[PDB]
Amino acid sequence: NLLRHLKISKEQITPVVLVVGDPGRVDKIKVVCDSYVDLAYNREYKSVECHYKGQKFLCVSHGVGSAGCAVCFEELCQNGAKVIIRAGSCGSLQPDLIKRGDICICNAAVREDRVSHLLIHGDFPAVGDFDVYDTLNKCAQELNVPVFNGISVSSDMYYPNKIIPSRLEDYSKANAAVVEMELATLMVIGTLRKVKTGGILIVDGCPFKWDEGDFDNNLVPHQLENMIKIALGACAKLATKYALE
Amino acid sequence: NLLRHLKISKEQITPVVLVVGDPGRVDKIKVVCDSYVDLAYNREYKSVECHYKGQKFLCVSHGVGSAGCAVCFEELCQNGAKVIIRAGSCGSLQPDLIKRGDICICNAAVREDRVSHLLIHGDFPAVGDFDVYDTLNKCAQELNVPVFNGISVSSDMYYPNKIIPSRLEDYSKANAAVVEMELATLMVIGTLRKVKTGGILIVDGCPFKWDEGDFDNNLVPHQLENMIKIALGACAKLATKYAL
Amino acid sequence: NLLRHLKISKEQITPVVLVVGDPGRVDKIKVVCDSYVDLAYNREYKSVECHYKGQKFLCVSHGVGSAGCAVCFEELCQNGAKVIIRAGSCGSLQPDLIKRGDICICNAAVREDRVSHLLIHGDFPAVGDFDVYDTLNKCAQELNVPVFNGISVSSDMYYPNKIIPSRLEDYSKANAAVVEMELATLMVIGTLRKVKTGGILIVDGCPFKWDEGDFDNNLVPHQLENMIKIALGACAKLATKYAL
Amino acid sequence: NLLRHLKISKEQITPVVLVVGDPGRVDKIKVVCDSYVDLAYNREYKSVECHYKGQKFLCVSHGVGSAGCAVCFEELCQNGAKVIIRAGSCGSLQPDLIKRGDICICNAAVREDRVSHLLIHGDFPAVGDFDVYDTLNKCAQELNVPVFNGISVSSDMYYPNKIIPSRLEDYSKANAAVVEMELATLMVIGTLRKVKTGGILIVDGCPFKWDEGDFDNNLVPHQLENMIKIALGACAKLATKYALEH
Amino acid sequence: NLLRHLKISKEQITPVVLVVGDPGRVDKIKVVCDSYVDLAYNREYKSVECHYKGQKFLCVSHGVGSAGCAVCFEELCQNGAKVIIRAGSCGSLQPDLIKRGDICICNAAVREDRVSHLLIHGDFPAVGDFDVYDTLNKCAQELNVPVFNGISVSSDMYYPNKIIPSRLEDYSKANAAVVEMELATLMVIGTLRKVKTGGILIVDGCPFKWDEGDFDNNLVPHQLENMIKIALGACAKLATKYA
Amino acid sequence: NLLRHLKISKEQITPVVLVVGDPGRVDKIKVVCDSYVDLAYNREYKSVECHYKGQKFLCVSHGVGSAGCAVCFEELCQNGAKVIIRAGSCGSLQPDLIKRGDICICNAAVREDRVSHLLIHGDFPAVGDFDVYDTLNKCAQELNVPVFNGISVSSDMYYPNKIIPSRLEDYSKANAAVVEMELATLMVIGTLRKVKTGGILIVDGCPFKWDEGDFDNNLVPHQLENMIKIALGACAKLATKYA
Ligand code: HPA
Ligand code: HPA
Ligand code: HPA
Ligand code: HPA
Ligand code: HPA
Ligand code: HPA
Ligand SMILES: OC[C@H]1OC[C@H](O)[C@@H]1O
Ligand SMILES: OC[C@H]1OC[C@H](O)[C@@H]1O
Ligand SMILES: OC[C@H]1OC[C@H](O)[C@@H]1O
Ligand SMILES: OC[C@H]1OC[C@H](O)[C@@H]1O
Ligand SMILES: OC[C@H]1OC[C@H](O)[C@@H]1O
Ligand SMILES: OC[C@H]1OC[C@H](O)[C@@H]1O
Ligand code: NA
Ligand code: NA
Ligand code: NA
Ligand code: NA
Ligand code: NA
Repeated sequence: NLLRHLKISKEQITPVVLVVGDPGRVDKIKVVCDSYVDLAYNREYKSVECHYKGQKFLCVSHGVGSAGCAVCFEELCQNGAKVIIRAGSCGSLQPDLIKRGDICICNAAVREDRVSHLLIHGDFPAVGDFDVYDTLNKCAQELNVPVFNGISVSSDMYYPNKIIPSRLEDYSKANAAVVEMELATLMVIGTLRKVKTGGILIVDGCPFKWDEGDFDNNLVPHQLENMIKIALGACAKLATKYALE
Repeated sequence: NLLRHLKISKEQITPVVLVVGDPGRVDKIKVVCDSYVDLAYNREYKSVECHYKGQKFLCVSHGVGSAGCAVCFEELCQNGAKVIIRAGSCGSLQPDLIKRGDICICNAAVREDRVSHLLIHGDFPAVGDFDVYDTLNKCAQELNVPVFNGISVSSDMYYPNKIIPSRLEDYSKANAAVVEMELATLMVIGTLRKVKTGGILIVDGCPFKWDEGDFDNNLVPHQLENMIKIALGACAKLATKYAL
Repeated sequence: NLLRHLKISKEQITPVVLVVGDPGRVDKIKVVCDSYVDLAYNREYKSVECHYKGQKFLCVSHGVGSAGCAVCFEELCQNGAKVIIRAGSCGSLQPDLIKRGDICICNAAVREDRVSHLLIHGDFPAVGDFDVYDTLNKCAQELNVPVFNGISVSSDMYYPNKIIPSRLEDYSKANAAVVEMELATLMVIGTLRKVKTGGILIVDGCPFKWDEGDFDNNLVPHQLENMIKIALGACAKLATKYAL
Repeated sequence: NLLRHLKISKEQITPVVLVVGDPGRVDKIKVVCDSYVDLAYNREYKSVECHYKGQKFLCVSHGVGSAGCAVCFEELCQNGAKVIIRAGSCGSLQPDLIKRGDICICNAAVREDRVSHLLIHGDFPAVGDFDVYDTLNKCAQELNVPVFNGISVSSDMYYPNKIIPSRLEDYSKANAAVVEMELATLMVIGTLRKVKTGGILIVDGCPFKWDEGDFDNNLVPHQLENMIKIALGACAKLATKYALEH
Repeated sequence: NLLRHLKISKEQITPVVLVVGDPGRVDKIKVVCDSYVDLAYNREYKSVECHYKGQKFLCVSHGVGSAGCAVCFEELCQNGAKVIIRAGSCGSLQPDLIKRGDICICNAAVREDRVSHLLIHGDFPAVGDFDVYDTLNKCAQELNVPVFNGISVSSDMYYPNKIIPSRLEDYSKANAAVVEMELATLMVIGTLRKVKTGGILIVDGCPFKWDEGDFDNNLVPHQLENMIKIALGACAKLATKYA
Repeated sequence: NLLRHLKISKEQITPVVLVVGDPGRVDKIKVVCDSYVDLAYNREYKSVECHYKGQKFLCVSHGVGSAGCAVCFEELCQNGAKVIIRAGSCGSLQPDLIKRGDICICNAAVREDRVSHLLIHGDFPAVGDFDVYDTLNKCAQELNVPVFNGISVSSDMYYPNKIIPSRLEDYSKANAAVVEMELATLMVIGTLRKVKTGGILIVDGCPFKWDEGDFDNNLVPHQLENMIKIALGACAKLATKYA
């Protein structure tokens, strides 16, 4: 009957799903929609059916971190999701360019997790569906919201120690735009499961300058509003695209 | 100023913390206590002050999976936690011996995560603290609750695919007792940060037999009760041992 | 001072470059163009300035294999190249769907090389530029040439042995579309060097069926013609997009 | 047939076994016992039956290094040993706290070998039996011998070069107490073969300070005596527990 | 009928083969032989039958880089080659000792490729055949050409970046003599296929000093002539030693 | 003062050293010599000064296994050894060809240890000195003792479990000849410390057929004698060169 961790049935899963880390953000999103229906809330996983621009799609929280989000993503992908967009927060790895409150839309990720490696060899790319990427970009443009594009570092380590150096500076040099914790895992599971994925992120600080105070847990309100509008617009567009085809 | 994810202050961190994966379990635990004070609930991290046998210790949810729980464990360990017990659920890797509803107290874990390896070389052991392990066993004995002891596989993969073999059969052959998702990460962070750690776990099925229906999300009620009484008793003892 | 292997000057590098494995193919491609100027031919590296649709871009061969093509790509990327499209041949990993003579436009690749790992950690993705991918797709559509899209396995091993199993079946299960030898190396070097990359590939057989005679390195004529038309259209278009 | 390297029979293997690296230490241990029976001495592997406090248990040398000790431990574990305590020497990784002559009882180890990795994936822990650990600690207490506790780094490299940096400072930062060469291997083999293991070690120097002469393989004699008494007492105690239960 | 990349038949393969990176070099070697017969040229793989001192052996180019040369080497080893000598160019990893133009004959190599690892575990050595090494050395002394001997680093990376350190300095400290791109791949494939291998290399610069001019794409002409004389003489001796 | 583990002084170390695993073999060897002087016996490390064919060289035991032998080898290489030959026992990886009692002379090895990896990256070859190899082979030929040549797998695992597959069958398919536990470690330390190394090994069984009784660690006496004569002759011949 009910999925094991989402506690919703196969029949409640829609072709398009918006995922977010923070079950709090699901509440912020659902009020922006035309209407919504709360489906379930188990553990970190809160599921709401959204109605927006004539379309029906779930918004589901995935929790912090790749192993816990993989549980969510597998239950979605194995039970009928066709398109999953992650809308999340991130740190800037290009502090001269990308600042707090800026928005980045990402087409690929660094697999600095474990779960993707337990599913497929490390040489395999974490890459999004490029039409989902294009839809996110197009929606930002339609909405007159400037955005960055680039690779996300998805790292399982949020707090580094002083023993093993963090790879973040290496990846900055390699031109990764941003760092968060879940996108690579989504992308790999999606590819493996024939599910189209993408990622849009809001910057909350720069991990190179956390000792300087370059962090705020409270996201820039109008920029957060803009990201949700872009993410919802893209989900509705991909839902109408899916429904036609 | 509050911890970034826990959203409690450093002053609110007690020497002993009981951690669980499911925020819903915090409510089940806190009502077993003599009294409790709700502190915060942010993301999947719910924090309550428990009072039990005259002692005071936090109960905090850490969510599913090693990277998410590491955020919780670092915030506790960097801000004054001295002892942390994980009370969680697990699958049996020894189905002939360890059955649904049984309880395992674990002394060490397999580091099938990523974050511990981002903190220290993979050769380093995920090992719990002796006194914690011993207190858990002694409490089970006093409560007359049979338990197993053994190594946990802490794996970031809950749902395997058909491409890369799961290592679970290998580790069963190596005499690992159970599997869950967080314990190795706790142990390694605790060793690195000089925090004493331990784990007690309730069996909810067997991953080798999920296709036969050997799984139930609803934990055997009396055994969950016993596990909680053991964990709370050990937390209270360790809180007085710490004073001492 | 000439580039060490290409034997052309920095001054001769154009923003857009079309790369191919076979120096013989550079000569097939140039005659399709409006006009051309031969620049150099050293080792496997043949360089020709192409004129097409009022645009100017190099076509340069890179030889067989990741280490040799990296020398080519580094010399291009460090001396003024801004967009590099690889037009190559490949095997199908999905023989029921993708057949000899079909064309695949690839957005990402498996890094089964060494040189990319000597440049950046394994976890980093081999991923192409969206604009380049989109332009290649749009030109195929404008020419009414059907194409597949997907991930290529870029493997340094063409001939497997009987000791260490090939990962090709694993990657087929993982939904990789095709296999060749250079594309992951191109994509990683491009990302590190801020150069936009992409790949278009023609199927010459299926490695799973070589023992059945499912192979022919005489590429299907009208299909090779189609792929060259799309690649040249995309280069010309991207040359003007760069100018803007 | 005799065991290939120990050259004793399966029938001579006792439930409890004390192992040491140095065959010479088997000579210092045995004369401490009530009585002993010299069994065999083949290659670096010297085996004696010890009789101490009413109990009977082998003492066996395992040689220097993880691959050589694995041969010994496999022959013991595959032929009836149920408890193996290693009593060894080690270097300090915490020179401000742990000094030459001090004794450390360890309950897990860093797997800086190869043979354990040829037997099980690297993520698997090298961990001791915590009853064995507790018995060693309790014996140290009864004898009024202060001890340290913590993780040993078990490294196959004794003499580092200037090319690949040693991981020893890393592991010092990670709170590993001491370094030696065999304990991880014993622990992993014991876990795989259902044999309870533990480790007690005497400090002979600090590897960070070898260039300053912080080393002497002449072990502090009164502390070596103490370590032997703790190890023998723990073996005898575990032997009785074994016999009562079995 | 024809090998996929070399486009020669099995019947055209001689027991001894000289391999070189550059197809241009096959043309330069062949004209130096007593006579020759061009066989094939496809992609970067050019195949010519050489006749020298009464013996015959192919000279075949393998291209730049391990994956490209493995295609060539597999085709030779699986179709009847019995002895393969690589003659090539290299950088010095010992610049106080081994200079531009110097000649190094190598008995083993560092496996800094991927293809050898896709064939056999990384712990397996890249090692050449003794007789081949000894024959090379003996021809060198015969012709009174000083040579060095040691290990080559065969690295898939010619141009390092500033993110992941090159291991070349480590391998210099480890006493590797020189660096090039193909020899370890030849050695491993040879061992796996029961084919006897070896390497002779001429130094064209030092990768530690490229940023100060220690490089020249013109190989010292007379030292190069000497290297090739050594290589051809050895191929002839081995074609008889094999015989 | 004394070497930590060998318990001899640097002054006692000769240019050429013969190493064996078993201290009992040192006692066996020394009595074949013209004369000897017992120097030290500490732990597994027994040191004797041998006098054979007018030459002087140590014979020292290194114990079982790579980590223990590395301690012996570093002490030798860091205090004056120039040439080290290992004379050991091994299992056959090619049981149709190489049988109990056969002798193999080896010139490279699989690095299935840890200590070599803690000293240099895994891609680096474990390779013997080719002059030492040649000296061993020539000594065998002139004593009319047939020998095999090839790669040894040096594996830290003697007793495999049923969880992780042994790589031995893979290495047999890769044409490795025999398996033992120390040679790769010797070769790597020697290359790093500029010491010339080599290995001669007598087969005591086949690990693929241990469950059929294909083992006896009583080495074939006449064959052990032959190996010792070969190793001793090579040590002397190499010792005349030091100067
Ligand atoms: O800076 C960060 N690092 C990792 N994850 C994040 N999510 C928001 N900011 C960050
Ligand atoms: O079977 C399991 N596997 C991983 N985590 C778990 N938590 C409860 N059961 C399990
Ligand atoms: O099948 C193939 N495998 C690898 N490279 C290729 N290039 C064309 N076809 C192939
Ligand atoms: O300092 C040491 N290092 C490694 N092993 C040891 N055994 C005793 N001391 C040491
Ligand atoms: O310096 C070099 N590095 C790599 N390959 C080479 N081939 C000639 N010189 C070199
Ligand atoms: O069969 C063997 N395996 C490993 N080491 C050995 N030493 C002698 N025989 C063997
Ligand atoms: O605060 C950490 C969280 O924000 C972004 C990141 O991906 C993680 O879930
Ligand atoms: O259902 C999975 C959860 O239960 C136990 C495991 O550790 C994880 O948090
Ligand atoms: O035949 C192998 C060649 O064709 C395509 C492949 O990428 C390589 O260059
Ligand atoms: O000298 C080093 C030896 O002593 C302790 C170490 O474990 C090794 O056996
Ligand atoms: O310059 C690069 C080429 O020369 C030697 C090297 O092996 C490569 O093939
Ligand atoms: O019996 C094992 C011993 O013999 C040869 C091997 O290398 C080891 O020292
Ligand atoms: Na989580
Ligand atoms: Na050419
Ligand atoms: Na090439
Ligand atoms: Na891109
Ligand atoms: Na030993």
